[PDB]
Amino acid sequence: ITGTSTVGVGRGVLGDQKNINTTYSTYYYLQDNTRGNGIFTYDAKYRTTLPGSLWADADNQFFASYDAPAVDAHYYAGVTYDYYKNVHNRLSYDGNNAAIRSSVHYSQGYNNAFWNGSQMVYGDGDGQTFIPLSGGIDVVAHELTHAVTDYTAGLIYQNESGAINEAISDIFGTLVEFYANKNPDWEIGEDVYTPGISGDSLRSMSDPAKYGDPDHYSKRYTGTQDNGGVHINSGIINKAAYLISQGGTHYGVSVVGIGRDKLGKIFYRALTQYLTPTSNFSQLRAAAVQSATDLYGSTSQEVASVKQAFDAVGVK
Ligand SMILES: [Ca+2]
Ligand SMILES: [Ca+2]
Ligand SMILES: [Ca+2]
Ligand SMILES: [Ca+2]
Ligand SMILES: [Zn+2]
Repeated sequence: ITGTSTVGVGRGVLGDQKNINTTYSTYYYLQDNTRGNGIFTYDAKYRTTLPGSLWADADNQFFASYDAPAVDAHYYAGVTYDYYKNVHNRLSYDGNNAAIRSSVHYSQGYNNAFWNGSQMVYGDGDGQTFIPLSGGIDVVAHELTHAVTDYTAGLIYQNESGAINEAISDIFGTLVEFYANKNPDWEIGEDVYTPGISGDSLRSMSDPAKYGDPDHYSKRYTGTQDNGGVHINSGIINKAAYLISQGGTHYGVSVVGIGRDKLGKIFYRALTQYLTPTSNFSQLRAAAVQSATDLYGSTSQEVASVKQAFDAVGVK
């Protein structure tokens, strides 16, 4: 909407106060004009028709319980935009400052979030498995990263390419979480998963097997559930990424860690220059090795560590 840029204040899903960029024209709308061609947050009003209505508020204060998922979807989309721009020189998901749209309060008791081809969509959860999913910065960045993938490598959402697609979203979700630097970790969704259980998460990158996800290619799922296991086999790539960054010895194979920033550079380059819609795990290894070679040189520690990490998870 046409209006003037304003700054509202509210509380997110976890009860934390934050400022949000809004737009005033009769109402205050969740429309942030400070980033690209805008970040827009919508109310789906417990229904499934998308996007719903652009979020309107009378007073620019967002402290109602109903407001909390919108506050976080809007704010964390901004953080994710900043990460891609500041760290990777990428302007929004398409590289040309496409408007970023999110809807919250999608459906009833909805234990998921997704990119629908055009926008992000967040359930409120059922209060048992999830609380509103936009409360997790890693979740928001995971979803926006699906848009980045779709505009770049275009990894098909099934089997190995789909597991890479998933891992890319978990990797960048985590890197954005570290970028914001509030309780960062290598777990996925911990802030919004199972409010009645402390210390758990939906997935772990550092130890995927703690939730039954494979941490080695020999343990990959080959059935048809979950689009051929895209949220399961992602553990193999998540583990490799964790090892590249943090190091470790895994099934007897030692990896020298090179840190988060270099992990991000290597995987961003692989995603945007080398991966294709049909890339499999072996092709990801080759793309990561080539990316590290481009950035750091063939004889570099970074290249050696990429090879060690893929060796450790059984991907040649
Ligand atoms: Ca208000
Ligand atoms: Ca965390
Ligand atoms: Ca996390
Ligand atoms: Ca929990
Ligand atoms: Zn995903």
